[PDB]
Formats: sequence, structure tokens, C-alpha cells
Amino acid sequence: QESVKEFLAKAKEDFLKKWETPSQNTAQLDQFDRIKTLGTGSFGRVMLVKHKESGNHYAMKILDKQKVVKLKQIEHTLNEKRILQAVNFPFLVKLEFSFKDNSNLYMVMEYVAGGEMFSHLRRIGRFSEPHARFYAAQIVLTFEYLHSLDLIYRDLKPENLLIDQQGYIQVTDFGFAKRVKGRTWTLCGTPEYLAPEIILSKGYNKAVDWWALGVLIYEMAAGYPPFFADQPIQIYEKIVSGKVRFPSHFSSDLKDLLRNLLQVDLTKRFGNLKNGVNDIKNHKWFATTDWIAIYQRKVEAPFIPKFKGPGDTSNFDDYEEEEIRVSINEKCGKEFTEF
Amino acid sequence: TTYADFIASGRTGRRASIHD
Ligand SMILES: Nc1ncnc2c1ncn2[C@@H]1O[C@H](COP(=O)(O)OP(=O)(O)OP(=O)(O)O)[C@@H](O)[C@H]1O
Ligand SMILES: [Mg+2]
Ligand SMILES: [Mg+2]
Repeated sequence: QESVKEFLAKAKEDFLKKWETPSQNTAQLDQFDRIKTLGTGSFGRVMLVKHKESGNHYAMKILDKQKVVKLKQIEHTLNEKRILQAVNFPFLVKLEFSFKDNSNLYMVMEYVAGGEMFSHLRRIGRFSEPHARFYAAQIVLTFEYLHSLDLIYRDLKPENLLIDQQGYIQVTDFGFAKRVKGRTWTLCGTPEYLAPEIILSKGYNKAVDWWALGVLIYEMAAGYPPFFADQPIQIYEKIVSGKVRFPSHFSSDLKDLLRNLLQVDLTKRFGNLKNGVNDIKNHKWFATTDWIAIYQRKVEAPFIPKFKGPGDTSNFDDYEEEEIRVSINEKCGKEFTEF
Repeated sequence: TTYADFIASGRTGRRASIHD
């Protein structure tokens, strides 16, 4: 590799310039036709919208400022926008516009019609190893990119991996993303995907993302996660147990990669070692993988979602559809001044 | 089977993020 560190060097410059001086107020609410809710959440919803002058469809994420403040997610939200407007990568969902009004924060992202990986994974049951390795490869390249910018992602899961029309992954939800050099201590993520050091409140680094990758690869190939139960606590117990069992149909390579990733000891976890990401890229499981054709998206995807129109939502579950009011008074002005 | 035990569990749906 030579044009890799060259790539990441130029990418750090592009990122840091946007990081230093983030864009703001690049649209407003009346420029969009609100059509349908693609996904719900704690802070508000994620609607499918059409840009009035462009005709393009986007996914507008709406955040109730008061709910953000109430859940003490102010800083996390400021992280998410600032990181999103600054990063740029083939497998990352792209932030077109950001703005705010008296009541809400808005993040307008390119629309990914293929739906969550979650939905296709659950319906199909499980992916064969070649299918799971096409996806895993995209995540490997994405974490390499992000970590080089000192960004930690902290919420990898099939629910946050969208599939585009060419069958590739777009990573979404940067709510827990954070630029950090060194350790951090926030308990956040999704139970089945929490690294042991997160649960044990030890303080952790970007190695929790590689653990999450192991969990992802396992779920994609097994059809279920390596640690599941009915209550998160019992999930944490299995995670900190350090004991994992693989399905009989798992290849010997796949098993070896996963024990390396689901390694409880940070001194023996893949991605957290001297050779960093290349320990993973040069694993036998990935011996078939052309990292360059993956990035360039020249491979052929093993699955391409049924397309049937620009504003189609057939790959998304239906949600109840709430009012959208804007208070006549400004809410939480000081807190979100930099958004 | 593990699959059967999973499909019968309460966390087969979309899983919420957590923070505290
Ligand atoms: N760019 C997008 N294109 C299409 N759909 C999207 C897009 N972004 C988000 N969605 C839909 O919204 C859902 C929720 O998005 P997201 O995770 O960002 O919201 P959230 O409510 O913050 O989730 P979480 O509970 O993880 O915090 C996604 O699963 C997807 O269904
Ligand atoms: Mg999410
Ligand atoms: Mg989120």
C-alpha cells in the first residue's frame, strides 16, 4: 500500500478544514416537501422529503431541541452534525444541508432507498459468508477512514447500515460519533454491540468499534447476534463472560477472525494492535477481498434492492405520522448556537 | 436451536440505542 496513506493524508486535510469551520444554515424548512416518515427516534423523526427546486429526494432528520436537552444529548448532537458536515467517504451517508428553527434541529441527508440492512437480514434469515464479507469489507474501510481522523463511531449495527441502489452500504446515525484522541468514558451504543470495556465502565478507545465489527459479521453470517437475551443486563453478562459460540456452518477462517475481533483483552484484539487495520485486511477470511475494488465500488454487489421510483419507501417500515409544529418562541438558543 | 431461541426472544426487532 502507498496510495492509501496518501489518500488518508489528503482526507485528513479536507476533514480538518471543515472541522475547523463547520457549515451552518444551508437550507430552511419551507424548501422541502415533507412526505413520509422513514424512521422514528428519541429526538424526533427521520422523514423522506423532496427538495422543491432540485426535485431530489432526501432524508430529513428532525430533532426536537427540548428533547435533546432533556436527554442531555446536547454535546453528542453537536458532535454528530459537526462530524457529518466535515467527513466524506463512499460508504458514509452524506449531509447535504443542516439548519434549525425555533423548536427543532434539522439534518438533511441523501436518501438511501434500499432500507436498513436489518430489514433484509431479518427477512432473508442470514447472509452466506461471501455476502457478509462484501459488507464487512466496506465497514473495515470506513473505520480505517474514520479512526484516521480520530473519530470514534460507537453505534455500528444493521439498523444503522443502509443499502444503496448499487447494493453498497451507507453508514448512518452519527449520534454517538466523537472526535477524540485518547480515552473516553461515555456509556453509549446498542446492548448486543457493546464492547466489554464499555459495559465495565473502564474507559475505552476506538477498539470498541472493531469489537462491534465482530458482532456485526457474526450477526450477518449466523442470522442472530453472538450475545442475545430478553434483557440488556443478561446481554452484558454474556458479553463480559467472554464466551462465544459459533454456528456449525461457520468456516474455520470466519471463526478465527471473530475470536480475534471478539477478544476481551485489548492487547489481543484485532484492529487495536501494532499493525492496526492491516491485521484484519490480511486475514485469510478476507483473502478473497480486493480492498481497492471495494472502495471504488467496482465489485458486483450480491444483492440489489428492488427499485421502483425515486421517492419509493417500500424498503422501509411504516410509522405513525405526527404533527410538526414550530414554536413562536426560540427554544434552547444558547445550547445549539453552533449548530 | 439457537435460531429458534432467538426468533422467540424479545429482541428480534429494531434495537434502540442506549445512553446513561
Ligand atoms: N439517509 C437516510 N436515508 C434513508 N433512511 C434513513 C436515512 N437516515 C436515516 N434513515 C432512517 O431513519 C432511521 C433512524 O435513523 P437514525 O438512526 O439516524 O435515527 P435515530 O432515531 O437517531 O436512531 P437511534 O435510536 O440509533 O439514535 C434509520 O434506520 C433509517 O430507517
Ligand atoms: Mg440509529
Ligand atoms: Mg441515533
